[PDB]
Amino acid sequence: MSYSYDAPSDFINFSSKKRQWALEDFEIGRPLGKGKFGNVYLAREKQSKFILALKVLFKAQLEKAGVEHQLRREVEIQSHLRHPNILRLYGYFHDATRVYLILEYAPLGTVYRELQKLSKFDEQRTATYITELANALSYVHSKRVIHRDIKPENLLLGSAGELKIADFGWSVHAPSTTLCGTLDYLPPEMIEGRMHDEKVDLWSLGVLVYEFLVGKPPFEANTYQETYKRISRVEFTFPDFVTEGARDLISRLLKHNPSQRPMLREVLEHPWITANSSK
Amino acid sequence: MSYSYDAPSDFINFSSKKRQWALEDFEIGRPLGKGKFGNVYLAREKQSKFILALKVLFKAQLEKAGVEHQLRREVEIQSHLRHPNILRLYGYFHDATRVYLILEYAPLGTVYRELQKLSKFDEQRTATYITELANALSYVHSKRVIHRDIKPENLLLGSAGELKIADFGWSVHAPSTTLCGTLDYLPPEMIEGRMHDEKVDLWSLGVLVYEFLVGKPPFEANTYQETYKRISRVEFTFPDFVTEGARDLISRLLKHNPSQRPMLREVLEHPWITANSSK
Ligand SMILES: Nc1ncnc2c1ncn2[C@@H]1O[C@H](COP(=O)(O)OP(=O)(O)NP(=O)(O)O)[C@@H](O)[C@H]1O
Ligand SMILES: Nc1ncnc2c1ncn2[C@@H]1O[C@H](COP(=O)(O)OP(=O)(O)NP(=O)(O)O)[C@@H](O)[C@H]1O
Ligand SMILES: OC[C@H]1O[C@H](O[C@H]2O[C@H](CO)[C@@H](O)[C@H](O)[C@H]2O)[C@H](O)[C@@H](O)[C@@H]1O
Ligand SMILES: OC[C@H]1O[C@H](O[C@H]2O[C@H](CO)[C@@H](O)[C@H](O)[C@H]2O)[C@H](O)[C@@H](O)[C@@H]1O
Repeated sequence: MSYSYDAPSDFINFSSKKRQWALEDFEIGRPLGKGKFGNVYLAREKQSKFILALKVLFKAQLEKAGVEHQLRREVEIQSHLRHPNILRLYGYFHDATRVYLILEYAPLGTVYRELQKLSKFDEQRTATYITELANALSYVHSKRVIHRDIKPENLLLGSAGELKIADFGWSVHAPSTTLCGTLDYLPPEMIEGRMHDEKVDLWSLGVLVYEFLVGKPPFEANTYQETYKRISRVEFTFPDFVTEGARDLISRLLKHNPSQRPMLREVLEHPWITANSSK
Repeated sequence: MSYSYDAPSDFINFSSKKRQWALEDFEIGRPLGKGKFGNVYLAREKQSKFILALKVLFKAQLEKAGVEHQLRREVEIQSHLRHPNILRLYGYFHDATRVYLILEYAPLGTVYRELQKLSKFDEQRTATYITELANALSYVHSKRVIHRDIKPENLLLGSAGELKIADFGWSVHAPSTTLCGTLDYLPPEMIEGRMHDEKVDLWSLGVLVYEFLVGKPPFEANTYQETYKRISRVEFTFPDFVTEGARDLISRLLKHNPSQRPMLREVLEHPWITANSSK
């Protein structure tokens, strides 16, 4: 009847090798870009002469904004993703005042910029991009990666013109009051959709196919209320130059019923995709 | 067999009383606040000596940002809502360079500011706020108003300390590239939830009850990924000072299954609400 066990009852405080990277390992070249917290430069590892991109963030600016924990999580997540169509994060290091991300270098810029210059893409460039993105999305889902919308701004281009999913916009919607609002008031049914199964990403893929081929998203409007209504009622139309095969794929991806959207493997098998994709 | 009907076949171009407001109708007092596009002043209508708030926007800044159509829609929607717990928009007028909104004046500031000063609210202030918000939400749903999250920042306080839902943050997420990202890639199942039925707003109401009584939202975390997980798995706990009646209401509003959340009329009937609400 004794309750003095041979087991712990003490209070527990739950709040508790090789050559490392160094800044002197890299030659520095021209700046490749700049965000709110990051400064990206062309760089080269000295021993191997290997070209990469070095992103420099300042610890003072990260802590003053309260986004250091978010940056840490992004570095931990991205550095474990290895896929030819996901921008590789080789590693990181830090000194007194700065954090350094050692990144794969994407020489041909973003798809957003390329879409601005060409206005719209032809069926072969589009179908090849979709094959690469479908492959990347399959890898992302198998790793259960929590991610945001894949838009042209989030897509870099490799040396051979292949897609590279980038982690841009990580600081936006990150808990710091945040300017864009957080998720604190959103119910599960509005946030679980992505990650749970493929159907949300398949819809977003359909929007991206349309934007690639047309140059603008299918549901754009002048107000947030009208865009809301067009999406929910699936009110969109095709220009004349969109072919029947493209229409078939986009219309099946943009089904209101998520169960009616074709799986990622069905997208890679679509006759319009296989006919026009070089991948 | 003739197909020349007595009916129109011509191409149609679908792209086509009393005393009005004037700036001289108002005496101007001290500024009440300032946003990105708006400048709010204490004002008084001259004939009646009636105190109100006059919000001044500049047409050049609206058009340069491409949010004029969104402002127009907000003015059209808000000016048709008449509820004691929704900030009244009496009307509007414009001159050469400025747009003017004639608004109900809320003397006691925002609930966000009041929550900062008190750290947390007692059960009587909280239960009364919830009664007012439930009533406002019922009116909003009956009018099928497309709205965003009701947060303390979106809530003003009237002269008697009653809640006033304000239309703050309208320019954010409005199609202009927008800094916070638009809805163009979101599927219906992620956007229909609010407006369709009450269940999304009931969840958000539960979060608000918790934040009122505790001072912080129940699912806050240092990363967006962890907040995601806590919401979807409904991982939150109560401090010691939250009473059983409050726990019962919050836990029923924060059900993962939307059909298990009590209706707005059930919230107004909850024994904890009726015992502590003065409304
Ligand atoms: N690996 C890369 N190769 C080529 N260009 C890059 C690379 N990484 C970034 N850039 C460019 O540099 C810009 C800024 O990158 P980045 O700093 O990562 O943006 P961000 O993460 O969205 N915001 P922030 O982290 O605050 O700087 C990008 O928009 C690209 O134009
Ligand atoms: N009717 C009002 N009575 C009292 N204070 C008000 C009123 N309207 C606005 N304010 C205050 O003025 C601030 C700015 O209001 P407002 O300009 O409407 O913000 P906003 O709509 O979210 N952004 P913007 O429209 O670009 O200015 C608010 O945050 C309040 O503190
Ligand atoms: O023909 C237009 C396409 O040109 C590029 O792709 C070609 O060049 C690459 C580099 O040699 C090859 O890997 C690829 O197989 C070629 O098709 C571009 O990347 C594509 O977007 C264009 O559709
Ligand atoms: O007792 C605390 C409450 O004080 C305010 O409400 C009181 O004052 C109002 C103005 O006379 C009355 O309308 C109201 O009935 C009173 O309860 C305040 O508005 C509440 O938030 C406080 O809980």
